[PDB]
Amino acid sequence: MVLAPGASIFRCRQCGQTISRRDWLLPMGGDHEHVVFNPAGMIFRVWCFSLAQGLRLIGAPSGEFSWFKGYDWTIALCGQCGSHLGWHYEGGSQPQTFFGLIKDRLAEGPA
Ligand SMILES: O=C1CC[C@H](N2C(=O)c3ccccc3C2=O)C(=O)N1
Ligand SMILES: [Zn+2]
Repeated sequence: MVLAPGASIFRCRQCGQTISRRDWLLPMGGDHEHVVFNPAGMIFRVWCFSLAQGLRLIGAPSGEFSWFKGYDWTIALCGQCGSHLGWHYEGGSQPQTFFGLIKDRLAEGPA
């Protein structure tokens, strides 16, 4: 508990949409940060969150190339501007669901 925290809320870097909160960071496999690459070779510093808002989840889930064993993913866009912010994971265990958001696509700031 601190007065006037500046590192409280994550917003979409491109538009400001409210997306998540530092309090909702989730240490999957012991770390909230997972460094991964996709089939196109892009490297992502993914932060895992229990909860997020302000996104639009696109399509139906897929297990293909999943970075997290037992989870299927859907692309998560900023619901306001369409920026690709990460993925929603579902279908797994403990937790059943979570979000993996691309750290450098978010801005962190006060509540
Ligand atoms: O857990 C995941 C999320 C989806 C992510 N992914 C991508 O970022 C991607 C880009 C191009 C073609 C196919 C994929 C893909 O499966 C990926 O590689 N693993
Ligand atoms: Zn946005």
